[PDB]
Amino acid sequence: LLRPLPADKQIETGPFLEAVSHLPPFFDCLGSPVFTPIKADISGNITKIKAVYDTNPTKFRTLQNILEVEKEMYGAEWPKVGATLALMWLKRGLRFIQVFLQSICDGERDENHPNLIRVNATKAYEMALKKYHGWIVQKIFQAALYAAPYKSDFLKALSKGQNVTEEECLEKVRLFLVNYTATIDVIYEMYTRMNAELNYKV
Repeated sequence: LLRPLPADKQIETGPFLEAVSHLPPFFDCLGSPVFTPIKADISGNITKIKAVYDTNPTKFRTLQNILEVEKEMYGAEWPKVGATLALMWLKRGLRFIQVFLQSICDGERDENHPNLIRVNATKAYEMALKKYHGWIVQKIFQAALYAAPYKSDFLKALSKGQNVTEEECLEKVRLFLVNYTATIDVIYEMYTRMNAELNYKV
């Protein structure tokens, strides 16, 4: 579980990185090397932010501090720089996971293929990432789509710490999603507020 959102909405950088660093392992249980480009990217961005944070944990105590400090540091180059840029991309990967898990938890599915998760992944992709990807990168994500595991296999990979029903697994995901969604929401709101959001395509 992520930390509760402080009432002032200031996300502590350390505990944030700690929490999100638990996410990339879940990719390794999707049953294909076709997810390693996606995992490497999310892990890559967590590593970049931690790197900046570790240089001055006090100065970078909160995510907002990162943006404020780097803006001061890099001037006109900001926000296309440093941990700000890493977190701009990270939040999109985190949002993908959020939408994807929420979609599954909400019972959204293709009635023709109730044991696939392609509709959930496509939805998450369209909502979180697609607008920032050119066709080269989109092909990489479509490959991940057709390699996506069966829903039953995925939910076993989330649980199967053993003796947990699929409904109980979904209950635990629903709980995780509460603070996770709020955190991601606040990060997006901050990027917009601070004019840190860039819309270039990769």
